[PDB]
Amino acid sequence: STLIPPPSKKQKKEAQLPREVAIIPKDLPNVSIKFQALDTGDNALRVPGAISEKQLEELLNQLNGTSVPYTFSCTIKASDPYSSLIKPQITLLYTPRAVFKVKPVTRSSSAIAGHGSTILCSAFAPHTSSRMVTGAGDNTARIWDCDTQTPMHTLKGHYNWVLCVSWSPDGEVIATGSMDNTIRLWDPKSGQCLGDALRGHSKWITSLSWEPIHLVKPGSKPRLASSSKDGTIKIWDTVSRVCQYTMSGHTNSVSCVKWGGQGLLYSGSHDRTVRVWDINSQGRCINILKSHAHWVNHLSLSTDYALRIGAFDHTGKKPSTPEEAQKKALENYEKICKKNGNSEEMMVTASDDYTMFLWNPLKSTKPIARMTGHQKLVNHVAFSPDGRYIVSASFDNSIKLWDGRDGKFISTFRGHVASVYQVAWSSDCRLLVSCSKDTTLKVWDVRTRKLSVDLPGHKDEVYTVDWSVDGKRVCSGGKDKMVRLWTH
Amino acid sequence: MQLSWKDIPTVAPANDLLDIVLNRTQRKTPTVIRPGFKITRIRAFYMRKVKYTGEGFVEKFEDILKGFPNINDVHPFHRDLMDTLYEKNHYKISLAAISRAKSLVEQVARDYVRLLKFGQSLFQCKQLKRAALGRMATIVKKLRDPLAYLEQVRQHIGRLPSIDPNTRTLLICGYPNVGKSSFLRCITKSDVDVQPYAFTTKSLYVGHFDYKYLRFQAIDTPGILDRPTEEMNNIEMQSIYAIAHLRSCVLYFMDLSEQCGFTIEAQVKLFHSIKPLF
Amino acid sequence: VQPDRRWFGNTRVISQDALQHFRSALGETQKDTYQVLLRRNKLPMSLLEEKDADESPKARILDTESYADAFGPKAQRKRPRLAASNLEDLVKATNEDITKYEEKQWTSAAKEAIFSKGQSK
Amino acid sequence: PQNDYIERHIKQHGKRLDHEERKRKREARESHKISERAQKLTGWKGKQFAKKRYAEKVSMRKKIKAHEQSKVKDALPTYLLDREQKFSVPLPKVRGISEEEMFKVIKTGKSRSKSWKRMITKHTFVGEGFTRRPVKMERIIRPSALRQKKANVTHPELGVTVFLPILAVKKNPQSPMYTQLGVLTKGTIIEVNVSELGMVTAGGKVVWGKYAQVTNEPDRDGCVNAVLLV
RNA sequence: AGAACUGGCGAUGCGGGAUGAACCGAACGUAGAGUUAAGGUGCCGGAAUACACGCUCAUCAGACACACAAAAGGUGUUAGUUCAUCUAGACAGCCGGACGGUGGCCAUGGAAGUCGGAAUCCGCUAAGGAGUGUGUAACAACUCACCGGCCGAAUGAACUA
RNA sequence: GCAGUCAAGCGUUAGCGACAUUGCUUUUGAUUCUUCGAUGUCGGCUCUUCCUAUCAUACCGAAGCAGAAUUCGGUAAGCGUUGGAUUGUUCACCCACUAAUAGGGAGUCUGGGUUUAGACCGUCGUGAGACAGGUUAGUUCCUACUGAU
Ligand SMILES: [Mg+2]
Repeated sequence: STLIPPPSKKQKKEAQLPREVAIIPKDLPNVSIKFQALDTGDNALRVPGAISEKQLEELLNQLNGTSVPYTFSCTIKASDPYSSLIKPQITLLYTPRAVFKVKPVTRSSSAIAGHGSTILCSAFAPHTSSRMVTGAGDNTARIWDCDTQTPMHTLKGHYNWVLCVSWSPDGEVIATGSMDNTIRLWDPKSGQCLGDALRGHSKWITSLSWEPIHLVKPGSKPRLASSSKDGTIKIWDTVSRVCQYTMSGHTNSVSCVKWGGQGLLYSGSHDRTVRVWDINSQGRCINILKSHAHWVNHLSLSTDYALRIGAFDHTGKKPSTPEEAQKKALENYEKICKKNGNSEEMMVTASDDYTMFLWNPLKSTKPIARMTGHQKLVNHVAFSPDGRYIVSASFDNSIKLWDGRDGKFISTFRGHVASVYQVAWSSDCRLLVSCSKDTTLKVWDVRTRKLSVDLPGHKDEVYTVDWSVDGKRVCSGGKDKMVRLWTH
Repeated sequence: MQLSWKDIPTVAPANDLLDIVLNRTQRKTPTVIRPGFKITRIRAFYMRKVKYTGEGFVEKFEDILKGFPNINDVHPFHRDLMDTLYEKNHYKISLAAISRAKSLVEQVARDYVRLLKFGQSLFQCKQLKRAALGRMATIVKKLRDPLAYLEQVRQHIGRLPSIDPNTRTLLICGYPNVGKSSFLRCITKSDVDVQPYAFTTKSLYVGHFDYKYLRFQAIDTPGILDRPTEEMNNIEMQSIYAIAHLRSCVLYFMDLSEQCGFTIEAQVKLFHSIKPLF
Repeated sequence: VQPDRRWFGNTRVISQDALQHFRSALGETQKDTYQVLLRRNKLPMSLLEEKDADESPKARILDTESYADAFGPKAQRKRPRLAASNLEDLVKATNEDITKYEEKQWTSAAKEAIFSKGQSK
Repeated sequence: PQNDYIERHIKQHGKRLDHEERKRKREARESHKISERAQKLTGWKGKQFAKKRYAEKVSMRKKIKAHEQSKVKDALPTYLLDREQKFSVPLPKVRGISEEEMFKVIKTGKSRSKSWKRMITKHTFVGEGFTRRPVKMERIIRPSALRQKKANVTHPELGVTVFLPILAVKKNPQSPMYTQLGVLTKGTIIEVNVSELGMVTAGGKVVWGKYAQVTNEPDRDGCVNAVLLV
């Protein structure tokens, strides 16, 4: 056990001597200050003293007649995010705080002796985090009651590995793509395959993309899009299980596909090509992007997170009728999508060649920015739920953060010692949890880009992790054949 | 150099080259050593053999590197032609890999020579020499694919045309099967196939003819199809690059007849869109 | 060698918290000529090193296309990749490349043997 | 110059009359020539010919087996697929290197009668703290050429070898005075900077150093090989 | 490396082993007769260029302290084991069929089977490969995988000495 | 080499193991400016003799060999394989010309040096004394061949 060099006699003498105090009640300095919304709104000039931050925050409330708390920052070289006011004209800025705060996950929990196989995938349910499902090498998928940390009915029916599993955004039907050729449907309480499995696929399923609720009309169930090594994406009707059309534009395996809020299915493929297929176009490609040196390994969008919740916000209150649920999904999608006034769902594509590309599929095919600061392939790239921050995981043992819109580099984490696998985003964007080839789980504080806490315990090869929608609990899984839960 | 670098020594594949080097080392060096010989003499013999093998490998690699046309900065037209023909990036990467292998061989030979001068028993020196040879073979072993690709491109590069764009030239271009190949054959004392299909002269054949007591060279190319500047083949890319880089006007041909069954509107639109080349 | 709870046992484990302090010290450490080192501490410099020097070297193009497919009888490169999207920009690129190229555009007694240094082992 | 036209010329003159017949006759005679050479190609050549023939036969057998099998007819995440992959020491009772010429004697002085000098002819690692003393004190001499700092390390897991700096030597059997001397002496257990692998023990305390045993003989080889004791 | 144990030289003549201080035999006085161990019986070299069953072509075979470059390889030879073909015509030799959807699907100026690649179907039979090769811009042109017309009695494949 | 992988065959018949095979094995012809304690007498002149694992000449052969010219497998020792250069060691590198200026053993006039000459500088020791270096001084017809009576 290495020891940090102990403080010398000089350090002891310095520590023994008292120093300044933080009461700061007297002689508050006054300097001119300006207010300007972080995104677009430029403005409320004042020259106040070194007053408490709460007073400054409440000052802007009456200006806009909102009563809502707003996150505050200034000088956006300085990069400054009484203590802040004593550093020196400071140009202050504001943005919504999203008062709902997800408490940091620090405490571990006992393991569950469920399916005896390496874990492959896992995802939290949108309606409530109390239920969770994990995929593993075993052909059978199992749901878990997070409250009691116990398994649920076993999804018997598959004869090969369940590559991908995830709840539908409405939570009505779970999809569990099988390795061999098929995807099966399981409602939360069926305990058995719901009808005949979706078959007729030449190769294994790579990823699944549910139809967003905000686009789903009342009554009709959401469509289920699938991707596979065959290089084609089939659109499946959850009710009739029939395929309306299949697109084979991709000449190689489709790495992943995301059902955008505008009805466009942004997908990447091993052919180093990105094709924006759209359901509304009767299964036709509207535009094609080709800028990656290597193939595309992952895809993500700013509004993708809002799709997976299916109007089930952090409160977890289930809607009454499909129409009001769709309306609440649409309003939330507009809120997240219309961050910069207009609805613009930014897209980012992960390139294995130590590079990532920022894309705006709704506009010209010229890339917005070429995010390129990694040393190894970026395994996973995901937009922040807020949308202003972008993070990526790579095999180079580091996690890099980038600006959501301008592409400017922000910071890089180096806590992980081995290859970093997929990561998860907190419901409030305040904390990011990442898992790596190393047998450790870590969470990073976005507020200052510092290591918050370490969560070891897994035997080895923690392949994937997810964050609950409400943020109460965080699940994990790895090759140890043991599911472990984490909570504040 | 320029103008038909065919003089490259057409290196044999990796296995053949390694076998040749080993045979040369065995033949050009003494073989019969005995334990009773003085340790100094045995060590000197082993060091001499190792140094000879290393020097042979280094000389081979250096000759291979030098013989190549030095694509970098050679010429924009020649650079683009080579990039189209052999995918410049791959060729540069293969040459860099060869240079790295040569450097590794040099380092291994130096390290083994430094270590070899301390072994006491004859068996120790023999084992050190065997390890050095195995290291050299392993370094050479991974070079099979780049060496084969370089041999293929050399077989193709040697027969490539040789013309200087800076000189006075006039070229012939147009739609394929317009009779352009026949026009090239007739205008200059050159032999080219005149078969009636749209890819008769796949390669950029060079023709030479004299007028006004001055030599005037010419080139050939099948031309360009619709080709909206997104989907172009290597042959058509070579023609586009040649037209862009080359000197004074290239003759644009048009088959105003039933043959070349593209509407004359398409022929007009082709040159209208290619206008920036003018 | 005797079996025991010895080697196959952990002996060099570093502390997780100390890594951040070591990284900060390495980033902030500075020295002058008047300051000299006597004992360089043994620490995992590999983890501390490799700071945010974002350069992202060139892609591994060979992985997408092998040497054999690039050229040869089994060619799989009928069309160039990343070629110019338009003729005008290609013409401009060729023009400026040509201009740059134009911008770039028996022997005396050999060396004396006295220069045997700093050769001469 | 003049690209692949040679094919054109062949097409315009068409496979000279005797060429096809001569080629067929040579191909027919190939088996007889190979059989005759099986008796020719004497010492230093017959061995190579036999090795090549054996390799060709093995390749043919393996290709025939593959064709016959074809004629009949560890789960990983979605992102790792399509990508490249009782405490006794592994080598107990190592060879008993004796106290012998390995301590090579170097004759000192103009008149070689008071050598008193011993030289270690075995690979040794020292590091930064070598600091050669005055020449008069060189009772034991470890040559620089025979000093190695990075030794190959491997484990029966993923078969990945990575060169890592040598940290120290803890226990050399057979008179561990060699341990005090830092000699490799295959069979020794040495510490290696395993920070590259980044394996983490229970409790979140990442490990970056483990003791490994030298597998190969650095005396008879220019490389050092060791296996992690995990 | 080391232990106990047996024999010879040590201290040793004699026949043979070209010769070898460690090999085979062998109980050392002077002579004669006859029989042998070891080596042999073409000459030096005293004894059959004796009988009988087979092998050995060797560019320096073979007669070599038997020790290892020694594992296979030879369309080199002699002899043997197992599995199938069979007069419901044994192997090999001359002649024809080798189809139809089809020019499969995606890659696309050309991949009609033989530059890329997933399975390789069904209809069809004595039999047909979305193809084994030779060669073509594109089929096209020719062969066998497999079958039949003539033959005409044993044949093919893997191993052992 | 280590640790595997496929497994022609042998297996107590669970293990071995021929050939292949993965990780050590600055991807942009960048420059590492690297050349790391050889304790030993050998080194270089001329001429002859022997081998081929042969550089030229000679023989023929396989090549994107169209020629010039070039890459290489094999037969072949018949005849050739030259000249300057360092020393602040020449355990070796440079370039005149040729078609090439091939690699060794069988040691055999000349120069370093292998040894007591005499001395010196520094090392080491209370000193004789000898060196981690080093310089100066040096001395070592018997038989067989070629001609003749
Ligand atoms: Mg034509």
